[PDB]
Amino acid sequence: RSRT
Amino acid sequence: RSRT
Amino acid sequence: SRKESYSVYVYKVLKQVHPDTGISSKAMGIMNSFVNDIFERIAGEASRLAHYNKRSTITSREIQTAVRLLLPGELAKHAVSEGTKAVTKYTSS
Amino acid sequence: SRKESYSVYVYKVLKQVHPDTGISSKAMGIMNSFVNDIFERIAGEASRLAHYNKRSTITSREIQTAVRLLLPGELAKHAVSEGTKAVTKYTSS
Amino acid sequence: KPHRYRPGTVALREIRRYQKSTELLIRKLPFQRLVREIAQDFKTDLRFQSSAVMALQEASEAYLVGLFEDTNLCAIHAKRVTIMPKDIQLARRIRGER
Amino acid sequence: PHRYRPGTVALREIRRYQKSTELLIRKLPFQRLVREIAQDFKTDLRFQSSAVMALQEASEAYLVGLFEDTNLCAIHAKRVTIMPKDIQLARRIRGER
Amino acid sequence: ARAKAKTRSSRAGLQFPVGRVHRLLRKGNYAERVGAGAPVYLAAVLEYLTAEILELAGNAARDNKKTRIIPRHLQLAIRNDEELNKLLGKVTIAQGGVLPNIQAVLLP
Amino acid sequence: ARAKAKTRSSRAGLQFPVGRVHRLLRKGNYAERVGAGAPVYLAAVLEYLTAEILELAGNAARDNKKTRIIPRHLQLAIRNDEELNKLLGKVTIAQGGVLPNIQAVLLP
Amino acid sequence: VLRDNIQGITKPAIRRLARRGGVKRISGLIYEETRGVLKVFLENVIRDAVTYTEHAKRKTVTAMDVVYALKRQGRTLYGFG
Amino acid sequence: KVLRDNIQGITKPAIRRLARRGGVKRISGLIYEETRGVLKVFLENVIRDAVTYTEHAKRKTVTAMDVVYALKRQGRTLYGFG
DNA sequence: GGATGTATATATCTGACACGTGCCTGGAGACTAGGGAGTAATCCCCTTGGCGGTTAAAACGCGGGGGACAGCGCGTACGTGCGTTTAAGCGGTGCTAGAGCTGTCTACGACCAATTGAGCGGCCTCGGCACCGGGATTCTCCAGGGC
DNA sequence: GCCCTGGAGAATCCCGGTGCCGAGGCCGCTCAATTGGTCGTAGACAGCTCTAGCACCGCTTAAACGCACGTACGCGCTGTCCCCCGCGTTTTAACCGCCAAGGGGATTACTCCCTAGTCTCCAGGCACGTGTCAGATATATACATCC
Repeated sequence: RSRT
Repeated sequence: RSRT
Repeated sequence: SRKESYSVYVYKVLKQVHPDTGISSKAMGIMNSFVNDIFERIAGEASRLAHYNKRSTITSREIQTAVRLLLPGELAKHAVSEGTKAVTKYTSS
Repeated sequence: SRKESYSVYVYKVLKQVHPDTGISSKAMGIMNSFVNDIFERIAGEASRLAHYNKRSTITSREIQTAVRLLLPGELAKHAVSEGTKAVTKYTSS
Repeated sequence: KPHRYRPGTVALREIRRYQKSTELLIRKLPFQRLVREIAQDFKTDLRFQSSAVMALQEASEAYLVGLFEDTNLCAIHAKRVTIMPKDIQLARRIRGER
Repeated sequence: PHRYRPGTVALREIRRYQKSTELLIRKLPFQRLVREIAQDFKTDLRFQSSAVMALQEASEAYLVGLFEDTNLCAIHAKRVTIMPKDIQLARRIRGER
Repeated sequence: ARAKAKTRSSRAGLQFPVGRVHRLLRKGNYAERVGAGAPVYLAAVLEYLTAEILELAGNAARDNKKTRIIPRHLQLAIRNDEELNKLLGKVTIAQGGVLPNIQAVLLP
Repeated sequence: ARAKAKTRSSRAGLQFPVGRVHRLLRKGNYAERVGAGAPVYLAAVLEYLTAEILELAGNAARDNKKTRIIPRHLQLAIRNDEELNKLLGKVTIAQGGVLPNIQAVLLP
Repeated sequence: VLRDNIQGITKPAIRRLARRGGVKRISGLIYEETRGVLKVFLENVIRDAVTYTEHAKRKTVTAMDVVYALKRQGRTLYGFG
Repeated sequence: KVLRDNIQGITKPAIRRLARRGGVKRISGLIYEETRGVLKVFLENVIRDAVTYTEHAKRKTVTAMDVVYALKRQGRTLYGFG
């Protein structure tokens, strides 16, 4: 997805 | 009903 | 450590509507759970109502409004009448 | 009187993932409602968790457990990683 | 002979048109009158903001659309294409509203 | 022989099982299944007996309610026999899927 | 000098406690401060609801020649009403069973 | 002699406020005391979720050649996912519309 | 006073709502059932809203009262504050 | 020792008894697999929350209160166990 | 009519419900200091009520094609009963991991005074989006041909 | 007689000019977030006790399993008649624009009554023992019910  |  | 419940008060109430009827332990646990659940519901609704109006206190009016919002139909009318009678009797003396 | 909202922070976050995209006022109202809803859910769950264990303080453990209870799937993993990273960076200095 | 579309063709066009827009599908004045009439019973001499009526209209629209989706599913389950009152009753019974 | 007509013993069973209030699933297989499922999320876990009892009660109630809804759906389509599509429709309408 | 102690529940003519409810309200994190008439109202409401449940359950128990109340009687009393069933429509009762009914189409 | 003021959000490397969340937690009647690490965690989680929603909505808006974002795009972004559709499954969005679909049996 | 305004919800409006819901063919007895359902829903929501506005000693029903009345029954609504 | 393949312990007669209590008269032959899948999904959903509640308290024994809270989190209040 | 399953009367017997009791923790009584809520006065924003013209939308009527509903036949899947095999339930032993309570003391959060920069309210302007018109491409329904 | 095989009218898409209203940037300034210290309690941590969860073995019987046979039910094919869809004309009331007046929401000062906080003491509610009766069990009628 986005930022981990 | 009750307690009338 | 000692805990607390509502067994004695439930028994006292039962000995006014059926003076020749008993109750087992499981039914008593069920009654305890029911009383706790209803108490939590009403208290939470009253707290939310007090928070909505920028107040910082809980009075009998919030309790009455919460009872009106929660209980359905004729139960609300009977509960409101009982609460008002209890409060006025407490205040009179 | 003056009101408070999350408009400036939402705009700041938007200007990082889409540097050439705007937003209207209705979408901003929807965003404010969404933020308030999520805040209320997480705070309430954390308060209940703290109350169950006979504690009287809200720490980051309660917030982490509430996040793991509410969010579904991989959102929980990502949010937990972001929160841990932020806390570590804050406490390093 | 005048050009006439076969039955059931304009219905699909209407579905495609109305599933693409976002406006309200009920006249505002009749709805406001109905809301005032209903609220007459609980209290008298009440005043409404416009935003309150708008919120009520949006909520009612969403509720009716969802109910119609469930009704269509129930009607299809019984090998039909026409929706009938018993489908609405079954959907409302399963959903827990009765 | 006194072979009853089909569908006669079924009504007797329905009347009998709607009057009692005991559990209808054996306890040891259920306990083993619960332990197997819980083995994934954590290892070396211990259960109180009342926990397994509560889980069994909740599962019983859920399944009975689902079967009532499935029966309603099956009756709606002019049938007596319940089929997987009825369960799927009931679950879809109830919001679980 | 101090006169004889009189409990608040006795002064209000109730059976449920009033001091305990006040303490629970004060320690439950509900509001900054709690009034004086809230516990009496709450205790009265709780007592009324308990009386309703117990009366109906006792009638159900006495129906089928029994002296004690068991969870089956409570389940019957709750499910057989119209306004108590709505208040407790999402509650499961242990060892309660179901209400006996059969669809008319199934019956021969 | 006082050092230069530095906001807690800058110290933690975030965009969402930390003092405001701390004040709301203290004044919301949630618990007697509030720790020093809760606001940072809560702000980080809120920022992450907001960024997720905004990115998906911006993609939806750019899909059909538009510059700004309107509630229809937010509805499309939310309904077209699988985790966000579960987190907001009981929420109505004003002026959102519905996802376009038609049952296969109705099609000619 | 006001009377029988439930007939203001005309048949074409119900048809448009059904079309948005994905329905292709409609019978002739649907409209009365829909009117009854809508009346019940409105009655519940308006009763809760009026109780909320009466607790605060006001004579005007605002949007926040409707929002709270909807949120009470698991119908959270976004965009009206 | 690990545990494997215990979902077959929910035998056909038990499912038939549950259906009979539900009010069903005739049952097809493919119901049992659907019932087993539904039960497995429900059990996983409840047990995950119960184990999370247990872990938060730094314990190794799952109590009945954890199960009660996990059920309450999904609007399935249960009376009797506390 | 008769096999099968269902309702009923009686000795009895064991475990669970109701009753007694010592005592100790939580509720009751009297007094006080300070902040929350009730009350009167005032300003101006937002709800209610009214009038006229126009044009989009609702109501009424009619022909006909497609869909709901009833009836009949056949073949497979589910219910009922019986002999054989598997493991659930019950009672009893023995060992130890882990839940629950207690005493000490240290690090962490509440509270208060000063100082200052981040965020809210108020004008201003230009570019993104709604609306209009004409032309190019697409989708549907009925008429004909020979395979 | 059938399976296509092109045209025609309506619907949808595409492109260019326009003007107007809302989104985005700029400036005072004021209330809320920051920095530095102090104190009293909540929670971390180590140690001891004893409840209850896990492991094992033998046996008696209730429940699960496997195979056969026949009948009730699901499902596919036909035909008919009522009801809902598509379209053109007439009638009704929604909607837009502008004005005017008064009820009711929002803000400020102030003064008193209601609730939090302490200390003492004594009675109500909990843990512990127990003796008896409501309830469960077994067996012989005996009447309601299915093929």
